[PDB]
Amino acid sequence: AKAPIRARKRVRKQVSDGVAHIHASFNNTIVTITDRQGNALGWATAGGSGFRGSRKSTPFAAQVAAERCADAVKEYGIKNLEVMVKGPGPGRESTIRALNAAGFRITNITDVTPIPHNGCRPPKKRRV
Amino acid sequence: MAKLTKRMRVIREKVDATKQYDINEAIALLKELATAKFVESVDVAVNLGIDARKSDQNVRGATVLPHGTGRSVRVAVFTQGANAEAAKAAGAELVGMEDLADQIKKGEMNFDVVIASPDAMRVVGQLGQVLGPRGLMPNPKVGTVTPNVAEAVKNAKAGQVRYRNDKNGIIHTTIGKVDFDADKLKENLEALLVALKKAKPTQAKGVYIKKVSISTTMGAGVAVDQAGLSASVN
RNA sequence: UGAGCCUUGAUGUGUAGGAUAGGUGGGAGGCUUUGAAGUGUGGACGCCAGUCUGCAUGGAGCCGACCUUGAAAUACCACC
Repeated sequence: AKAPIRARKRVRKQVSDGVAHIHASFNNTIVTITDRQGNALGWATAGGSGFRGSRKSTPFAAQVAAERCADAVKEYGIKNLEVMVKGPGPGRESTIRALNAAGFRITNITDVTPIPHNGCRPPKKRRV
Repeated sequence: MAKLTKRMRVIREKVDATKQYDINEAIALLKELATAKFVESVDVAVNLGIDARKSDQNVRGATVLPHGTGRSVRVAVFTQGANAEAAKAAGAELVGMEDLADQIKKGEMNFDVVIASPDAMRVVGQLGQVLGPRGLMPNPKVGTVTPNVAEAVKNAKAGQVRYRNDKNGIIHTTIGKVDFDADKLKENLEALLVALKKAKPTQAKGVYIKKVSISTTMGAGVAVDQAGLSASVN
């Protein structure tokens, strides 16, 4: 043994593959990478990037949530994603564009918003 | 107690256990596990009941043994303050500090004492180095140094050894040759056991000697029972 | 399932170098079962050229000190 390297030569898992789940919400966007069985490995957000409701709800805040979430899972040795998205928010493709641009390989993008057979009475915003 | 490595293997069919003998059979055995063509210098390894990890609380000093050690009496002195020529004339082969560091690490490695003055010790270990820390060099920290270099070399040419330990229970010191009889060997051991007791630190035990062993140059070690008035194996 | 002391196997922090100077202290080219050296190559270590380690292998053979990384050395023993 020599003295150790200046930047790591090695990484403790190499599971290769996962799913980026995005909840692009009406006030925010939340990005979490999870292993293929849905146990979450790391996450990051719009709102934690110095933004309130009024700015965290934008595709630009969401774009940054994707980068902090790509960094969140770096040690689990994932690089391959597919993508799942829910919620009315605009964090749905600018997020993905910056997700892929933070060193991951996307292959599929699929919606997982639950839609009803009529269902129950909706929540109200602006008394609508 | 013999060790096997890739780097010298001739010992494996000459010794066959990590075992302790009375000294009257240990030196009989050491003559088989001798690996050089020339008759080799022999060492004790003296393991101690000392609990010190601080240099000042470890054993430190030197002594003169009644009989020879097979050592050359080429003697080296690190100095930039003390009497260089009076040291060389007292029977030292080599004197300097920038390139003595190279001179000691060539030809025959059989020094009785490589001395420093405390005038030079800065560049021997701390800011400068002259061999790297290893037993062959005068210790950067403990009293193994004197500004009376011309005395220290005249002691060294008498077949004097050097003893100290640091974080581990080890004083290694040359004690004879492998041709020795066990009384000559025991009598240099008894001379050194006086000299570790006279230069004993407060943090050493009552049962001051843990184990003693005897070891030839290219060849292996085997262990002895002897530590006389301080043996744990009694 | 947590921790130490110690013995041992692996491993060595003063950085780099072709590479692997923990300490302490001694010391140097060696066979009769085996092989290091060194080449090749798996392992380990890591800097990408190598060593450490095992095997193919030499087994009348071979690694230091010159040279070199560096403030400074480097067969190879023993101890912790």
